[PDB]
Amino acid sequence: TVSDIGLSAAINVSMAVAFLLVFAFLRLQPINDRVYFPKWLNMRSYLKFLSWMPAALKMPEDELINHAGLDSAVYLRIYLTGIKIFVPISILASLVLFPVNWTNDTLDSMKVVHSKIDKLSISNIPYGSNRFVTHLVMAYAVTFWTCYVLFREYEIITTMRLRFLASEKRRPDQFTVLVRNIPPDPDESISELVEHFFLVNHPDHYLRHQVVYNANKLADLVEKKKKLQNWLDYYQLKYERNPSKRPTTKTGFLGCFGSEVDAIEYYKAEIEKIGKEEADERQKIMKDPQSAVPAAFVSFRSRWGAAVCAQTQQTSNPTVWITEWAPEPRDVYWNNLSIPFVSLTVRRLIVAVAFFFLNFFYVIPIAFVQSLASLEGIEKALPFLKPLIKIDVIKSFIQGFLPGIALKVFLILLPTILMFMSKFEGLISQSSLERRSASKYYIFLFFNVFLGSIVTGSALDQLKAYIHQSANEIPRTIGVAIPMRATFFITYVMVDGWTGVAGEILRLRALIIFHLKNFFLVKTEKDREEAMDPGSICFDWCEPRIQLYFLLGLVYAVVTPLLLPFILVFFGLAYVVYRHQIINVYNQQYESGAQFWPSVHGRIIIALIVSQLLLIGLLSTKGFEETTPVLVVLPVLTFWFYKYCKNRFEPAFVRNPLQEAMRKDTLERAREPTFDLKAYLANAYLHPV
Amino acid sequence: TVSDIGLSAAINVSMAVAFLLVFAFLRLQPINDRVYFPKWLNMRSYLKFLSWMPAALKMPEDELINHAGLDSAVYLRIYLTGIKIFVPISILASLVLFPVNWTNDTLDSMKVVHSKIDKLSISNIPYGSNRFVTHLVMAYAVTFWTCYVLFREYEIITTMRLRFLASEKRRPDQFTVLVRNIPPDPDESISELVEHFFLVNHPDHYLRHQVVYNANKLADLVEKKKKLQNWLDYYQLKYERNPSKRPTTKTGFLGCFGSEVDAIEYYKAEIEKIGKEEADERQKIMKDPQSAVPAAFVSFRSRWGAAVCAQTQQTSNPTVWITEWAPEPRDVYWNNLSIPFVSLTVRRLIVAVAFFFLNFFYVIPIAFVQSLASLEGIEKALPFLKPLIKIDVIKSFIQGFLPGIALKVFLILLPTILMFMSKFEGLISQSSLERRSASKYYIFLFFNVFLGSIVTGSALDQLKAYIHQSANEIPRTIGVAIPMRATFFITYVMVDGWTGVAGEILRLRALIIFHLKNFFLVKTEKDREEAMDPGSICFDWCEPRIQLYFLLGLVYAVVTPLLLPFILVFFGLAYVVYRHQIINVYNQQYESGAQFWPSVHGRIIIALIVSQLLLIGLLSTKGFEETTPVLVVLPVLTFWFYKYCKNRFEPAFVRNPLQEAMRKDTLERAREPTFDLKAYLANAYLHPV
Repeated sequence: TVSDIGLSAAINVSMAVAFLLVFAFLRLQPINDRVYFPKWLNMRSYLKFLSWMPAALKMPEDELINHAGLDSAVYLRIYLTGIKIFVPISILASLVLFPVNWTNDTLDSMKVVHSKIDKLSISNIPYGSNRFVTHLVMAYAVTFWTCYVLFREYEIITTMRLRFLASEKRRPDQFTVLVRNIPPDPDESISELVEHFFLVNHPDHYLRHQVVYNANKLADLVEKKKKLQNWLDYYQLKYERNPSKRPTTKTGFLGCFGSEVDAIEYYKAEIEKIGKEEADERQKIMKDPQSAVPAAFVSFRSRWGAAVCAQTQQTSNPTVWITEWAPEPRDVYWNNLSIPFVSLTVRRLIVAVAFFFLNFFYVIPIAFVQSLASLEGIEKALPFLKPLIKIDVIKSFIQGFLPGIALKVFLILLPTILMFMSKFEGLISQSSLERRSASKYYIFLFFNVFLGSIVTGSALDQLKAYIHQSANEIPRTIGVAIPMRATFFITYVMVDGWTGVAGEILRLRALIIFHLKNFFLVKTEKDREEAMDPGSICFDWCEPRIQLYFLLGLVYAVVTPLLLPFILVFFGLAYVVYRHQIINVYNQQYESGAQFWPSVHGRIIIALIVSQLLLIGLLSTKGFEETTPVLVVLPVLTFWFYKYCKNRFEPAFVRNPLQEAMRKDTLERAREPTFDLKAYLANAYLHPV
Repeated sequence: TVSDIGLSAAINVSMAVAFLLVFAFLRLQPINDRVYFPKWLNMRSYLKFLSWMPAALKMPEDELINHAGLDSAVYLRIYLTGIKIFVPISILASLVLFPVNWTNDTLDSMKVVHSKIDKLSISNIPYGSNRFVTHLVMAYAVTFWTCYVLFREYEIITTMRLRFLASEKRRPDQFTVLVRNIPPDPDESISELVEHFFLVNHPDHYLRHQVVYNANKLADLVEKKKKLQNWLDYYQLKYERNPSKRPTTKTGFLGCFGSEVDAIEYYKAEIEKIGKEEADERQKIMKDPQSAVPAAFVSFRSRWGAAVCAQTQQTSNPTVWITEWAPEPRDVYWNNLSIPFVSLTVRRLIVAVAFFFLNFFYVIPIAFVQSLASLEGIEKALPFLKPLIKIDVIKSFIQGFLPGIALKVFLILLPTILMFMSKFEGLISQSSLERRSASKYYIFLFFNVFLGSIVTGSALDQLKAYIHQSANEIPRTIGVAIPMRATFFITYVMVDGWTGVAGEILRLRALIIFHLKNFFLVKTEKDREEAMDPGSICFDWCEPRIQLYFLLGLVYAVVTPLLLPFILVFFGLAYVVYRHQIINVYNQQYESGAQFWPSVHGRIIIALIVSQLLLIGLLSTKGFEETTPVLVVLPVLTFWFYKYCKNRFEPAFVRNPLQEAMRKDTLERAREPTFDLKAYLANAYLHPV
């Protein structure tokens, strides 16, 4: 009815998107498709798309790890490894698809709503003689095999991380740590009291000391200058373009009211007299004792000298001398620093409140989105066909996928606001910010996409019963309420699981930017350099995206086994596209380890628990509570295994062992007899000037 | 009815017990009352008991801490602070006692069961909209003041502990740590691989090394000899007593069949030869290579040298090289050691199963106890008065306190079995064993004394309705079910809160032992030494006892405010008696810190949460859910405060700061310039031979 027509409007677009890829692949000026390599007719129709599809899989793991994205091989464990894990799912689907072929063929009255002879293999006939037995026993293997596979998965991951841990160069991460909340100096000393403590304790050849001053007094204008340079080019570019043909007019309005811009040298004076003077004073200020926030960097002899010390509490109150692992110099978010510790709590509570209100004002969009999808049952009693368009025509009824596509439009703008809020909260490193943001986003979409959707789809479905209806008064709502929502997700997957990924290969956003930059009247001036500034930073959006699909599948796998065939079809294409885009062109620069896989486990395990707890609440209303023993002992053994893993393998992942540290230190000291480590570590964390 | 007569049978015994104390205080031979001091007529009726009652309170805190029980002043922070914390409740009880005098004096039908005009100030009249307002508002101060007081309490405790932390002598606890799960030696090396690892790392002047072999191969015969010495004396008294007057006969059955013993020298030969060779062989065994258990002791320069190292994970797998803080040499439980790590899990699961079955077979005792308490409603329809005894006489009806007293008899023997099971589980130190045992005991009595009692008191009360009864079919059970149980606790407190404590001063158990030892025909041979072997080790029993009383009071404070007057009356005498027993004679030696107070907080906070969750479940079934907003926001703040405390003050209590360590190390090094620390640390942890 709806799924039979929703597959054409998606495949017909995916093919066109894939064809344009091969079309624009053999171009001349747009070399962004392979911008990373130079860092240092039926012939082309049916035999031209295989130029990179089978070649992408020909990269062994060693070659991937030993290439760009040193810490990205573990990221490729969501698609490449995803299929493997999902394999056990397709294998068991190969056996449960027969109950689907042996439960749908049982015809009955089928009075669900109104004589709908469709896919209804879920609740054909209640009180099944010998049919629900398999439906209950399958839950065992549904968990036992996936956990057994995840066990080996986490084992392989830990082994490869430990191996890679012994094949790393000399980075300042293990050397330099960040110590904050130094006691307030008695208005006389700035650093005489800091170093005085690091010498009484284990000296370990205390290296240079860097006192962090108030960031957001000079860093503000530093960023303004980094931006005024682009604006300088935007203002200097008009003086080398307009006058090329003839000086006639300028842009003018460009935002606020006003006729047009006056001159160029006059606009260049704004960043000169008013630009230099303002920057000259604050640059003298940071070389003066105007404001010195209690924050600094500490180092030791080698990695072991800092790993053994940066793990305990120095003082006797957990509010002073907070020692953390400083990230790489490229990941330091120098802007949102020098924040007092007292406010860190407030910014965690106030900003949270504003978030809790967003959920209350973001409920009507779902209703407005879930009100134009399934016409049948809405326009039957109160409303009717409106003029200028006939709804009886199939061309009007096949538009059920329109809201599914329009939903994405109302979802790509809020992540930016969420990121801005998380930045306003204030943290230490961006590696943790990029993870907490996604963590908050997922829990936001959890109580809204899954728990917030059904609650709104049942009320809007039952409150439309006026005359020609059924009982529906007290109890006759929870029976068939979830199966009715699967029709929406079927379309959601086709509009987001197929086009959402295809829309990223073409890069419709940055491509227009490149075309615009191509009209900058520049021959070779930094053309090879500014064209590789934007990257492919999509972790914040991609990480919560896969978990939703995993949750939906794990929940509907036992209810609707007809959805598991339509999920891997896309997972494969996403995996190969990401494999293609990782090695060829990604421009990723944020590696700080792989400390995000346990976060996935503990968040899919709770997802499985949620599914098992929701299963016992629907099929247990038929008759006797004969199914409760299994659905109550399974989640117990589920968390028991989780606890076991958290005790066995988790501590070895987020911590730093001291046995391999000395082992690696011995070799790194026996290879290079010269010290030569205080040179690049002194001027490692500083400002541009 | 029952509480009016239960107070006489308890007070009349407490006075008799207190009088016997003063009687036996001025004795000559029984000097056990003041055995710790020599370690180096209306005149005596109304003016003789005040000889030690007001004097015990005249000991300042400095004198208590600077006396026997260095880590016992914090244990008295239970009765002393208890009353202080109660003071707030008491202060509140004074204001709420008027609502009690203004809610009970309003007479109504009072058809609870059968025209029982008694203390029924709980649910006299329906809502009224003029009385429950105060009952709902009082819950605020019920928690806010106690939390505010506990805040200052935990603050004072932390400060005094940190102060005491800088006034301790040189103990081997901070110096010697226990490292277990050393990798299995390759059948060639015993200790050559230990020092090999500790010399590549931070040397820190690695002190002597002790390899722990299989404990339960020599420890067995060591204990058999320590016991055979007592048996040797028990066999020598046979020759020192019977031949004194005349040799006539000897012992007989003595547990097993047989006429009588044969001779003395023949019984003394058992210890030697067969018992001598056995010990001779295994003593040679421990000196030779037979079984080298992977466990040893590690030391460093000073306390700081070991505190900074014994806090992280050495290896990369959290199953090898487990480093723990070794207790004092007197607390080392050498018997239950050398246990493999693989079994530690099994012993934690199997022994647990056997425990979970005990709860299923320990349910009928409660039912038998609550079968003869309130004969009113039990002997009314099916049973009647039995011959040879008339129940209509008050002398027979006043026996309601008999089961309350008999319950204690069925409760003093199971703690020993629990202790034996906890020992069989296997741990490292006794300081943790003595705490986990009490921890298990409390959770055992929690689901049985409180949750297991009411469930069994309601069923047995509702299943006795045959003819002259009321509805009692579907809903008519939760109305008045908890108020009916208060009568049982009123008697429980008088039979255990008054006599249980008084029964400890006289020491009816060890006193008989002393009288028997007095007939050993010994003039001065170690009489001053063997008479001080038994101590006053009652922490395992006393710690769970107070929490039950606290829980009952905190739960009934809002329901039945008539119980709070009858709890402090005893807490005061318990406190003074414990002060007396701590100052004069306690003979305890298990001090290993004070890391047990947070365990109390986190276990009374959950108790308060349980009370607040049980209140919303009884009075919210009357009508509208107008009380749910308060009873749902209060426990949230309760958890908000608990987490805040856990974040703020808890880490500073269980851990060892590195700031004060160096401070104390500087002084301890500046006072004694000589090293002189390898002497007493070498032969610090060894066997008797």
